Amino acid sequence: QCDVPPNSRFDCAPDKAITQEQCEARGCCYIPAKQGQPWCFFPPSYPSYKLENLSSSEMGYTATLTRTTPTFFPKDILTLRLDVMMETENRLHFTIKDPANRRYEVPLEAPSPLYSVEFSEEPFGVIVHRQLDGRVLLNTTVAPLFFADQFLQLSTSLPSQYITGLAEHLSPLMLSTSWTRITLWNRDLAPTPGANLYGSHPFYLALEDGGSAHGVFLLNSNAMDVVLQPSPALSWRSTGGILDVYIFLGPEPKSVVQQYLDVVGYPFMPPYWGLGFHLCRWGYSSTAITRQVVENMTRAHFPLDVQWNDLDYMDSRRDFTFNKDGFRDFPAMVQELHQGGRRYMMIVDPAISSSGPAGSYRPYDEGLRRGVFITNETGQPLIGKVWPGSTAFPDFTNPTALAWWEDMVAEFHDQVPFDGMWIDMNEPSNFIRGSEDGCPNNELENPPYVPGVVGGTLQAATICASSHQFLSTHYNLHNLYGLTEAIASHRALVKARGTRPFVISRSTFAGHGRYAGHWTGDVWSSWEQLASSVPEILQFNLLGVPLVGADVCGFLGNTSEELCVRWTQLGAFYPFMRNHNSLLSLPQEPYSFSEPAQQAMRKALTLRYALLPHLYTLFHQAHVAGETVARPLFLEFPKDSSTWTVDHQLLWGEALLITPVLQAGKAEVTGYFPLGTWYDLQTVPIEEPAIHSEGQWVTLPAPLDTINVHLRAGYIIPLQGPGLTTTESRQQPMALAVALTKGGEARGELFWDDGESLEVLERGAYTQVIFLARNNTIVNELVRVTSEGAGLQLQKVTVLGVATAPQQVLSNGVPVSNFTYSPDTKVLDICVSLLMGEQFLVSWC
Ligand SMILES: C[C@H]1O[C@H](O[C@H]2[C@H](O)[C@@H](O)[C@@H](O[C@H]3[C@H](O)[C@@H](O)[C@@H](O)O[C@@H]3CO)O[C@@H]2CO)[C@H](O)[C@@H](O)[C@@H]1N[C@H]1C=C(CO)[C@@H](O)[C@H](O)[C@H]1O
Ligand SMILES: *[C@@H]1O[C@H](CO)[C@@H](O[C@@H]2O[C@H](CO)[C@@H](O[C@@H]3O[C@H](CO)[C@@H](O)[C@H](O)[C@@H]3O)[C@H](O)[C@H]2NC(C)=O)[C@H](O)[C@H]1NC(C)=O
Ligand SMILES: *[C@@H]1O[C@H](CO)[C@@H](O[C@@H]2O[C@H](CO)[C@@H](O[C@@H]3O[C@H](CO)[C@@H](O)[C@H](O)[C@@H]3O)[C@H](O)[C@H]2NC(C)=O)[C@H](O)[C@H]1NC(C)=O
Ligand SMILES: *[C@@H]1O[C@H](CO[C@@H]2O[C@@H](C)[C@@H](O)[C@@H](O)[C@@H]2O)[C@@H](O[C@@H]2O[C@H](CO)[C@@H](O)[C@H](O)[C@H]2NC(C)=O)[C@H](O)[C@H]1NC(C)=O
Ligand SMILES: *[C@@H]1O[C@H](CO[C@@H]2O[C@@H](C)[C@@H](O)[C@@H](O)[C@@H]2O)[C@@H](O[C@@H]2O[C@H](CO)[C@@H](O)[C@H](O)[C@H]2NC(C)=O)[C@H](O)[C@H]1NC(C)=O
Ligand SMILES: *[C@@H]1O[C@H](CO)[C@@H](O[C@@H]2O[C@H](CO)[C@@H](O)[C@H](O)[C@H]2NC(C)=O)[C@H](O)[C@H]1NC(C)=O
Ligand SMILES: [Cl-]
Ligand SMILES: [Cl-]
Ligand SMILES: [Cl-]
Repeated sequence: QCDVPPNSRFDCAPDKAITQEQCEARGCCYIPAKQGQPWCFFPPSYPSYKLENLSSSEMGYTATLTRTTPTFFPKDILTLRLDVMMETENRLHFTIKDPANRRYEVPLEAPSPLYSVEFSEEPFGVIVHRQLDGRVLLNTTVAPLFFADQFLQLSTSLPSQYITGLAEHLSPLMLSTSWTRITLWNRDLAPTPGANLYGSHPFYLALEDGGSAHGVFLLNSNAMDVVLQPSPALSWRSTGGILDVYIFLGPEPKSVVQQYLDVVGYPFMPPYWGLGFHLCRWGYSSTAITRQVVENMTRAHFPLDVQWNDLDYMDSRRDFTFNKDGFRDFPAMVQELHQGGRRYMMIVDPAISSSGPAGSYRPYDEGLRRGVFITNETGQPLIGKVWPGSTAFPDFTNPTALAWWEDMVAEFHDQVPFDGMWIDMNEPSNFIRGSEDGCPNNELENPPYVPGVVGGTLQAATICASSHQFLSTHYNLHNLYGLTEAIASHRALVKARGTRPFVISRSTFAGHGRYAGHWTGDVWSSWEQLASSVPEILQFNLLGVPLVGADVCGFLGNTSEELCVRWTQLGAFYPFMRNHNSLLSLPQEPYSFSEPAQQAMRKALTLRYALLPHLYTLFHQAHVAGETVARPLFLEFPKDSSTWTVDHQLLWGEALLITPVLQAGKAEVTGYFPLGTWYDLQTVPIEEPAIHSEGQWVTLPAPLDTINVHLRAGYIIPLQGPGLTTTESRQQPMALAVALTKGGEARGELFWDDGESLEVLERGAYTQVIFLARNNTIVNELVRVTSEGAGLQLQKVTVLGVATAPQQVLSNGVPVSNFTYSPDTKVLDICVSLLMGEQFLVSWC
């Protein structure tokens, strides 16, 4: 009866240390491990729920679940309702609820399915098979179902040892199944392994032998532990709500991601300028110093689209104010930035100063009047500590607070026309535990199961769990705080400006990408953290938050010149690129380094800017099709199992492989190359030539001034001329990099719109062009042409993989004025005068 293999034992004492006698009293098995793995575990016969009265409807299945014997947790809900909805051929959805009481739910908006579902009667379980190969994807029969008021546990076998997701944590892309506990409870803590961080995404993608995959999303916003076992298997442990589970069938990993984003929302489309270089630090104390940054960057030929300010601008570190010493002419500074073709961003915190005299600080006075703040047991606002001192916290689930936030934003924008919002401390972060007045002693503050959060209490670094919000207690809504503020800030920026919003958030939840982007927080200026940013940037793209990046050159401590060169090189490939720096630290602006470092840094930014039309096109695909912008090799080559554990290289879209140096003092790097031809992007003119891979590791030369970037054969990349801003670069002539397959084939595309407007796709206010190389010709296909795509000038076409030197080169039937061929690199470089919107034909022989 207790003969269960070590790796398949499920913890029967997740709540406390237990003795043999007690464990056996719980009706469990006690077998110490030989060397983590639970000593107290469930026998196959342990009491669970029983499936009764299973019935079928047009929507799917319905049943009753009954538990006869109570568990060791208080408040078992002995009678449950099961609902299974077969929503599409790719998406299966099931819920387990208490049919007698509404419980907290998260607010969110051959012809056969790829899955099949079956049920185990006793103990109850849900089994999900991939139809095509009969593989078992989900099997909840492996462990008992727990459904207590403050404890939900649902377990499943996993199809392999390869699983990714469950943000936000500092870890390899592929998670460890060796008795790993992964805690989701938003928390202000500098990124360090094994710790719950700023965001929580209860979703995972599981790979299957052969390259197929599936995803599971548990729509639950409560504090939770996700436990992984080497069998392999997984256990969801939540402290509240209900079980609301979606299964996505793929079969391709990209389709799994797309299918999940169908439920939580496709990434919002950023403004083009948002994809340029952002520069910030805590410590730009005055508008004179802030203007110097732009001056010094500009002087040194370093592009910069957006200048930022941290707390410096505010009056005594309060939102929606600016001080009259260093920032007396803040409005004029921001107006000047605009005149020059640049944008402006600044930090906003959620917490509002509550200690000023009545009537002296409108945001608080108005907020108090309209009841926008989270309240305590006695109904008064909860007061904690953040930068300005005593603070009240807005409740972004309260419609009136949404309206107040819109007003405060609009009013401040009337004074200083900022172009977006950097929203920080929105876990929400608290400098003291719970509140100035502590927290009461109840079941929400002291629950029967506390997940493995840093600090051992839900109140740590945040507000009281039993505090009141409009939709529910903070206990249920905490993981949504950041998200709700992001939603509120999204709408606020739309009303204030009338163009696409640009919101960068620290705290996030699943579905965050529909409204905002993210940066990874207070990472150290270390090689370790530079390396760790690659898996985390990829993780967030898999979770539908493509607009993500880490502070370039690091936030904490002092960076080194070498590290900042390497970080800027890799950083230029973060979909969101910002260099940010702490108050105490040494300057790390591109212009504050030696000339060789500056050159290396200038080259990185130049290449990013040249690549912007492609990057933007990738974001379009993310916005319209649930694609990822930055992706791991396995998403693109799932059937090559050697890619599965690669997370220190990244792809932009399908065709651009970036292989960064991530360690000090290296002049080479070893990267995995999937089967195919990979052309070195350094052969393309910007204002070994080819790696032929069977699917193998390749050692590449990579001196300090170099980052390896390769372009996949069979792909065409749109590029554009240089500029210190996107306002400037968007007016330049464009180019194509054409990477030919051995058979002389290639495909690519360009999306172009005004770059700022709302409802572009809905109104059809965009131009979409496809490029095709075939049989020594290059043509375009006009999928859509509008006024926005007008005047787009194509002046250069670079063809890679041209074996023999051509005797003639024609553009629309006429020999081109001049071209060059290099027999050493196989590169054909052609000068033309064409329009992306006009049908053209270029040929050679
Ligand atoms: C700026 C940053 O300050 C706060 O975090 C700091 C902690 O309060 C300090 O105690 C210290 O944390 C150390 C840990 O205690 C230690 O155990 C180890 O982990 O090393 C840590 C690093 O020294 O330093 C922390 C960072 O300086 C605050 O909690 C955090 O949220 C603040 N960061 C945000 C605030 C601003 C200012 O508006 C922005 O500049 C940042 O981008 C934000 O992320
Ligand atoms: C879903 O998970 C459950 C639990 O892991 C699996 O059911 C279990 O299957 C095992 C092995 O197939 C069963 O053990 C065997 O029982 C038979 C029947 O008496 C016996 O002839 C063998 O000697 C062996 O002991 C076990 O009874 C069964 N347990 C339960 C609770 O059902 C099931 O296989 C999984 N489903 C799928 C599709 O993988
Ligand atoms: C709910 O939140 C409110 C704040 O909105 C809390 O009110 C606070 O209550 C404490 C004492 O219960 C007050 O402390 C007192 O301060 C005065 C001086 O101002 C001092 O003379 C007293 O001896 C005492 O230290 C505190 O001032 C007050 N906060 C504010 C902003 O007025 C209330 O306690 C919270 N309720 C619960 C149950 O936590
Ligand atoms: C499982 O269902 C049976 C039958 O339920 C009835 O038929 C259903 C389709 C629906 O119309 C229900 O409203 C009906 O009650 C349950 O057995 C019945 O229990 C009721 C209430 O105690 C009792 O009045 C009847 O005599 C029973 N009828 C029969 C045929 O046995 C049973 O209780 C359900 N089990 C669970 C665990 O919910
Ligand atoms: C980050 O560096 C600052 C400054 O470092 C000093 O100045 C540099 C130009 C360089 O020459 C360094 O070697 C210097 O130490 C550090 O702040 C200094 O801290 C030291 C010792 O703790 C103190 O005696 C100095 O007065 C400080 N100088 C200034 C200008 O503030 C800071 O501690 C470093 N941080 C880390 C995490 O290493
Ligand atoms: C912008 O660049 C200027 C020019 O290098 C910097 O000005 C120098 O600052 C140092 C302090 O480290 C002084 O010792 C020099 O006298 C300054 N030179 C001049 C010509 O002013 C300035 O600090 C830079 N500003 C920023 C914000 O990076
Ligand atoms: Cl013992
Ligand atoms: Cl509720
Ligand atoms: Cl290998």
